[PDB]
Amino acid sequence: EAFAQNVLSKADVIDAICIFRELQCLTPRGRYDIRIYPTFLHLHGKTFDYKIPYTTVLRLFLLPHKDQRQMFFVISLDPPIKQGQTRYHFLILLFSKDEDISLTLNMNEEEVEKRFEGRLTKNMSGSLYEMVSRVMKALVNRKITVPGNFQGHSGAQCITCSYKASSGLLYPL
DNA sequence: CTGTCTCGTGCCTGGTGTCTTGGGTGTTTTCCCCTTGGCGGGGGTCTG
Repeated sequence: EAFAQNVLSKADVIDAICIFRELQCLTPRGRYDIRIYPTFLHLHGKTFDYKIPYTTVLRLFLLPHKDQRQMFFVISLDPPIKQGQTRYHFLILLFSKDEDISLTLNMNEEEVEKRFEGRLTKNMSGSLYEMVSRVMKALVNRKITVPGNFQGHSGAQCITCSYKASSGLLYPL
């Protein structure tokens, strides 16, 4: 804080709409902060960084976990973000239902009303996954797909099955 | 009084996950190759 104050005392600072710090990502793997912009999102990592325009997004999927304790937030990309010799077709995020948050936008009330048409507010609070879903919806306009009318025998909304030498969850959307 | 189990941080390190690479192996992709696509004079032969 002292260094920041010393910097501000000499600089003339004039941005991101909202910044989520450290969100459990599964594809790619690791903790990544997410900065929101009017036309894209900056996925900042401890080493690698990516920038996904909203024009590249195709679908947003919000799925529950088999144990009913976690939430999967999937973003379908196009073109896929590239990293050396690998291309990711989906951005997967993992959240916990008991992981709340309180966010405040970097905009004013009237500007938010004009931009998001009242879909968002200057200050919000609620579950982390709910907040991310609401923000991404208000940004992309695409509706977030949710599980259908399927309910497995174990009461879960998916089936545990293998695929390409790897276990995982299959959701009938 | 009292101290042992528990919650809640710091700290760090070592253990998880996955790019990246190499080998095995089936499959397309071109080029090459093989199969294919007017007039007359006679003669004899058959039928009645």
